[PDB]
Amino acid sequence: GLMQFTLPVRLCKEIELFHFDIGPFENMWPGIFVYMVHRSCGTSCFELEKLCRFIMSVKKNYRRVPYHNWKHAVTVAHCMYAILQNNHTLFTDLERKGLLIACLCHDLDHRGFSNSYLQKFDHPLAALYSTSTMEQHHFSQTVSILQLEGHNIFSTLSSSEYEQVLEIIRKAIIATDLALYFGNRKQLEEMYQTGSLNLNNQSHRDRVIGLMMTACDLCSVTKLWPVTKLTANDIYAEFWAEGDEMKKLGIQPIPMMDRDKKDEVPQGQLGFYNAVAIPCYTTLTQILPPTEPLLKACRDNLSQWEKVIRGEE
Ligand SMILES: O=c1ccn(-c2cccc(OC(F)(F)F)c2)nc1-c1ccnn1-c1cc(F)ccc1F
Ligand SMILES: [Mg+2]
Ligand SMILES: [Zn+2]
Repeated sequence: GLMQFTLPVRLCKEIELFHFDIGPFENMWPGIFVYMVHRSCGTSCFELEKLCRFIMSVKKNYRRVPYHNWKHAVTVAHCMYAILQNNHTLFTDLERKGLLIACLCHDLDHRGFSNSYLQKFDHPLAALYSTSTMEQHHFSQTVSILQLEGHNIFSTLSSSEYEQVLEIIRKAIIATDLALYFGNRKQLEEMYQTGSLNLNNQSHRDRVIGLMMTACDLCSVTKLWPVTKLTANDIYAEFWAEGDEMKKLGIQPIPMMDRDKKDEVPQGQLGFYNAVAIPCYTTLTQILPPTEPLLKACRDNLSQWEKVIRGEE
């Protein structure tokens, strides 16, 4: 109980900021996560020994792919940590408990391939889960780990609170399916503008949590420009590998995934910022005003990509 985890001064301060980068030292990530759970949730929410053992199994079950890896998981957990910490009073106890876990577990056992490729390859997971294929698998892996011996970090919850946290985690993980993002944000926008948005409507909270999960998931676009620009290299390494596997299946990939159309990346990013990221952090800032720094960082990077196209970098 009286073991408060502590980061060096620079991290201790910078970890509070939305644009924090967890750094290249892999063996510090688990401790960064535990620091966040304790500050966000309490040193009581989890038995340290089970938490440590859960984290390390979750790590083992992420793969050495270029983007969808252990570092992405911990990055997406930190963004949620910054949103929870900047909206102290808006979230219940279970929610704070489930969401950080859900963020750490949301891409479990990702092989670096889109749902589309799994469907076209005719992967067994595509027969097991017809929609949100990888996202149903990720949740499945989370439950499986929770059910290992000494791995049940939710042991002290009652049967009610236990089903409530697993359902929070399931909706949060399912919501990271970008195909579901667009519909969800539109309804949130319409609700917020007609003033029907009501954070006591459980159905409405579900949507707000989904949008937060998209915002956390996409948070490489909210970093300082060098991080955002270097993360893009890892993102496109996976897109181009999937483009290669599409061509092996005798299908021309969309240009995003075609490494022969590398030239088009900077314009492809503009579209994604205009169609996806900016609308995402705008609707989020409207519903949760203290998240405005993610909108501002995202606009700044949109501006940086506009400077790439114009030959100014
Ligand atoms: O930079 C990017 C360019 C394109 N897409 C993308 C992914 C999926 C469908 C898509 O098309 C559509 F616009 F219609 F959705 C575009 N995503 C990113 C991106 C930025 C940050 N995270 N990710 C990301 C999210 C992901 F979910 C997966 C991989 C990523 F790199
Ligand atoms: Mg995913
Ligand atoms: Zn992800």
